[PDB]
Amino acid sequence: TVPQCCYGFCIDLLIKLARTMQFTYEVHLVADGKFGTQERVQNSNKKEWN
Amino acid sequence: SIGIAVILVGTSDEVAIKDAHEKDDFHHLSVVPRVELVAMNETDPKSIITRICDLMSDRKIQGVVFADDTDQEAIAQILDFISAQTLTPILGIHGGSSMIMADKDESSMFFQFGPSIEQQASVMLNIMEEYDWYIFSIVTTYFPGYQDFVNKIRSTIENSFVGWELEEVLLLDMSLDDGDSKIQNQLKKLQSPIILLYCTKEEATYIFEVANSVGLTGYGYTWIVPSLVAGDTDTVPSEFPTGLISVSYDEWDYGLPARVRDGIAIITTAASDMLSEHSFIPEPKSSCYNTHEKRIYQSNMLNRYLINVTFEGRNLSFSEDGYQMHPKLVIILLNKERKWERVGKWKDKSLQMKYYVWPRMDDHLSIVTL
Amino acid sequence: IQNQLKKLQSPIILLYCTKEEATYIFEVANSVGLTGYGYTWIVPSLVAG
Amino acid sequence: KIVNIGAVLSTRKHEQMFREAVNQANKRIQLQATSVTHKPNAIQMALSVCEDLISSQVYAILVSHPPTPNDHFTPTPVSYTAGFYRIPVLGLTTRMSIYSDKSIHLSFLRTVPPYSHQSSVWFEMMRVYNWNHIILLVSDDHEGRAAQKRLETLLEERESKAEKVLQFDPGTKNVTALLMEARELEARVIILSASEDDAATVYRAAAMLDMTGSGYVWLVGEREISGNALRYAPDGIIGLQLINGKNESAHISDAVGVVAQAVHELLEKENITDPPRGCVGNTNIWKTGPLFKRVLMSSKYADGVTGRVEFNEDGDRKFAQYSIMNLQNRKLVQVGIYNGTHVIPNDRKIIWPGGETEKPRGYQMSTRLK
Repeated sequence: TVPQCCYGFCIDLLIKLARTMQFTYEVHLVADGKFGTQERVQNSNKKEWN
Repeated sequence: SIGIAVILVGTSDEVAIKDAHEKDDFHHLSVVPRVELVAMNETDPKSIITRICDLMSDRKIQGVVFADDTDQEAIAQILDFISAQTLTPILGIHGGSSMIMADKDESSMFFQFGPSIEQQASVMLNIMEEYDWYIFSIVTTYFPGYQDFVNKIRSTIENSFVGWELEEVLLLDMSLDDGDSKIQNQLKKLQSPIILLYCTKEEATYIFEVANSVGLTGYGYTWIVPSLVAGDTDTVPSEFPTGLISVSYDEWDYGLPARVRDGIAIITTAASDMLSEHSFIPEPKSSCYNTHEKRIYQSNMLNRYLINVTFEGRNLSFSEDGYQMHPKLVIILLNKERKWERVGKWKDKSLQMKYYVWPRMDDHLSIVTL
Repeated sequence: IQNQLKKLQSPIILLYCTKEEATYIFEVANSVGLTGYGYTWIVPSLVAG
Repeated sequence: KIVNIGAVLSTRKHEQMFREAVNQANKRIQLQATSVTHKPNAIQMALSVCEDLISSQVYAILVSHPPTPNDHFTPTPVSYTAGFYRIPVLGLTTRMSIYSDKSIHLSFLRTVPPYSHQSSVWFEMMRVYNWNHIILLVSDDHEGRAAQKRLETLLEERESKAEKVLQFDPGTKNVTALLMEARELEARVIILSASEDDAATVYRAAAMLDMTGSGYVWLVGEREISGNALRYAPDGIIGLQLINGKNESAHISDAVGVVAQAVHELLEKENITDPPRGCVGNTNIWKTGPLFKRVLMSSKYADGVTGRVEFNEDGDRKFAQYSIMNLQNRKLVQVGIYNGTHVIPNDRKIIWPGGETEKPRGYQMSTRLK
């Protein structure tokens, strides 16, 4: 993992919410790089989100 | 030169068992285990324990496997207790010792051949999927094993990619006084075409009588029961509905002497492999009285190594709970006359039916298409 | 009669008989159990008297 | 007719006291007294129990705890010996949670509160203290698993999920990983339920990580308070203690009265058969075993010397008394008593962990989010 920069609509809304509610946050991207789906494959007998 | 004993109960072909034991060859393992065929009656469990202690103290006996023609689980429980106390390895070929107990002892060394609670549920689910069934019900008595099996089946069906429809679950208790009216009123709420029952013989008979009194047990009813609901296929209570489907152990095709010889050979091979690898053979004072100080020599290595054995191109590895990994099961069906007929056999999670079209018991028309 | 009465599935049922017959039908319905909440019975003027 | 009773216990002075009590209660159908000592082995104890049952032909056997610290193997032998003939057995000082399932122990009665009630007591204490976030830390064991299941059931009854559950291995030398994983939460109510050996290590690891200061609440049981855990126990810890758990002569009178009531209520039934004296001769199941057990289970006691005596579903003695102790200045003192319905505190003061006189909130507000 390497440090990068982040800005945009979501970052602006996050800053607005942080200034409104006065809390702290640590933004970081997802390693999978995807939204997610329902992994209900019966091969592993387990179901969980990714 | 390990001492292996064999005990029989009731009437049995002792000559065939002796021939099968003598025909065993273990030259590669170099175990050279001796055979000791002893006959015993069904007098009491204390006499059996005394005979087992005498056989163990006779000539460096480190193992014994017995079979009984009865069906009471008390003998199997006493055998498991004796094996846990003496810390000796004991196995059950068939009969009363073949019963699978619910909660086994932690510091015990026992192994039996048979299916588990989850295996029967998996076989039932596979049979239902093969029979194009997509709906079922849950009904069990106040027994803890039935509730555990129902919970396991629910957990297995929850993480299923295919669809499933569960109507409701019934946990009525038949031990209450004058509670038959409430049970009969609650049984009318069932609407699915398939219902699962897991209870004792008397409880199953009472449930069948209640269903017959209700009237929803003739045509649009399908009842599935476990292997413990029937017990004896020769005897029928004449109160169960026709067409009941239940699983059972493969006993008509499996031979008792051949299976006993195979188990003895596998045990001898495992003992030889353990003595060759760990270079430690447990040979303590095989006595009955004053067995508290006999636990100085730990025998956990023999128990840990007995869960991995193979011989004659067969897999006999057990599990952590004391059940076989790949058991032998069969399917039974109810005909017009009171009898049990073999429908299909399952092995290694592979079903094998003897008919492409299931017998339904004018409707059922045949339509041709191109 | 008790077995045939279980085939009823509608929420409303009409009864037209005598007093003793109506009482017997009500007893059979109470024994069956489908007469507490999801049952509606309609009787004529000759059933009460 | 004449019907004798059986028992097996140590401390022959207590045996003579129980014999005198039985002789006094016989004046209230003739009963006799027959008791023996305990052997240093399980097979010898089973043989002695079988000999006593064959000589006396009694229908009930009373078992108590031996002088050993575990006092768990002695109860399994008598139970396994009585299960062969379906003879009921009543326990006096049986507190192990392993002897709870009806599969292992078919006919077994207790006279004290099992470890399953500890979860309900902790839930009641948390509800009285207005708490909603607790952490359940239990070791991998049968009693620990039963307590965790009871706590999960009590939490799901009120529709409240657990904050975080951590399980450890029995006998783990290093437990800092579990403490570090638990210290990364927002809850402050830490519940511990394990053996006295691991309790000292758990308290040491908690004190090393500065997790026993202000704002933390420790809820333990009787097993974590006794033993060598008091040497390294932290101040402000609230534990539990049985009122009449140490005493054994008070419950003996209630057990004898219950046995006499059951024998009086069972002798007035038809098709009654006494226990056969052929312990080594016959191995049949007495038909009067299940009926007598069912009659004794519902035999509610009106009044006794240790409060109301009742029987739960799975053979448990409910309506127990607990003493809420408190470790203040290296001295244990009671502060309240829970009489089943609720716990009424005394006029004494309680000192929470860290020296804070005010009651802690037991919760935190996380300010760093991801």
